[PDB]
Amino acid sequence: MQLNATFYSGTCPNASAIVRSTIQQALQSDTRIGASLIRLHFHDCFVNGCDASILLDDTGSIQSEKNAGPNVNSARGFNVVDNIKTALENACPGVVSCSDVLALASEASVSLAGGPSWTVLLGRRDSLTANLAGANSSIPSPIESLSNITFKFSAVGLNTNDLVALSGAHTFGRARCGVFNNRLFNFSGTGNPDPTLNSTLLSTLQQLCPQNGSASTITNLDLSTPDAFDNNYFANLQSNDGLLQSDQELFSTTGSSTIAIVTSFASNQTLFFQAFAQSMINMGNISPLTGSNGEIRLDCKKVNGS
Ligand code: HEM
Ligand SMILES: [Ca+2]
Ligand SMILES: [Ca+2]
Repeated sequence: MQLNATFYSGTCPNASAIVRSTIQQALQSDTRIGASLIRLHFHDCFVNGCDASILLDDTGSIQSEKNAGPNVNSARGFNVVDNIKTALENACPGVVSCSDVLALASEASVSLAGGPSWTVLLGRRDSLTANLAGANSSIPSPIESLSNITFKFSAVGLNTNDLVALSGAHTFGRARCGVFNNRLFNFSGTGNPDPTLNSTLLSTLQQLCPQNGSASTITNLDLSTPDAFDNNYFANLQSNDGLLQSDQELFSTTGSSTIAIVTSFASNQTLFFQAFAQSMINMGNISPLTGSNGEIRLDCKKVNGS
């Protein structure tokens, strides 16, 4: 059973519209929501495939993924996912799955943010279980080596091209102090700050994230255009303005093939969009539940019958 773009064509003709419409409203009170929703789709596909398992909440038997290191005090926008699901539920009762919902939301979010559009493949069914442990070992960390990070991407089915391109989703969105302050004062026990981090920026961050201050203070992943989906994320890397250690590693790791891909995207926005749109379909195609597998949740937070 293969995913396709006209799967809900006869049952929910305007699904793409409803999703877009809802998000564009949420974007009225939260410019950040665009980047938050796409990340959820990211975290969903890297664990047990794109099955919307990340949306399930804790119950006696379900150990919610929302608690894995990557998600706890980080993942957000679940309330909006429900608003999207509700709209879809009024217009199209029991039709659209939460898995497809996150896939559709990702496209709409990038789109409204000024980014590319792409034919979204639908037909995913919702899982009946979550995977907390797998979320802790399958999702890459910003302090992991470019090597370690590449590996985890191979494990789900994405290559180096998919890596650099999908890393551009950091062109907008936020990140807390705790996920990068390691580069601000004593980087890897050397007594000094990460040398691949621009000097001007470093200072601004040492103030934003003092050694004893809150680890949950946030800043923009892209100091250039915090909410616009453009190719600046890569321009930033060239100036050593990459926020996350994983970000800069894509460009400042001498002798890596990722360097040409980065300079390519920072040089031509069309290429980046094409590659990105491409790598987004690819990630959406990971281990999906189809046919008689999984179900179509009426409420994304729990399994039906619960
Ligand atoms: C290659 C490895 C990656 C690493 C190490 C990584 C790491 C992170 C971290 C640590 C944050 C900040 C979370 C926080 O501070 O609470 C973040 C935010 C974000 N990431 Fe990634 N990320 C990666 C790949 C991706 C991919 C593939 C996408 C999507 C296609 C993505 C989309 C986002 C977005 C849009 C945000 C902002 C979310 C928000 O502002 O709420 N990330 N990422
Ligand atoms: Ca998942
Ligand atoms: Ca941007």
